[PDB]
Amino acid sequence: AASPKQIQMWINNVAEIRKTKQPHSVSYTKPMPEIDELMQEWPQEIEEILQHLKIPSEELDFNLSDFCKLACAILDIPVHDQPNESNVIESLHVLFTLYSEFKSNQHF
Amino acid sequence: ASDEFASEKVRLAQLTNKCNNNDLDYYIKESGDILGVTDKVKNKHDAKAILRYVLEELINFKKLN
Repeated sequence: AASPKQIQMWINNVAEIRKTKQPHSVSYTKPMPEIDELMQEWPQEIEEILQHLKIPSEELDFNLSDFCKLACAILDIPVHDQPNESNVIESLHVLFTLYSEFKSNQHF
Repeated sequence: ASDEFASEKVRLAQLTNKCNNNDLDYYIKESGDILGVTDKVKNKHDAKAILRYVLEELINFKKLN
């Protein structure tokens, strides 16, 4: 085994080739759910739980990062362990994609 | 036409490749600009407001009926 220091190092080195190679594209470190599956309607039980979940943007150390993980949890977007210092950024990307292709459909 | 969508995709991709967890704040609000969200938010300088907006929108968007 190795340090999570060494692990992130390895990931950065691999990413450095792929990222800079194609700057127009994102490749997740671990698999993420298909976008169209994330577009399924709420199962009714969950929808009904959600009518009563009030968004706690204000929770004193629901800091930015905690909030982000809640939002992903709500939407079934996993937050992976790796990369230990950019995992939330990958999850948010899936969230913003989802948002994007919703807006796309809404505009007929 | 309208793959201003294909633009926002590549831009959002490029933003993503450059950011780690330390850039959460900045990553949210320039995603917020790319998606034209930033203008519909009361508090455009809070990052939690921007994300709160996108989340509620996505919650509505998945509602049946």
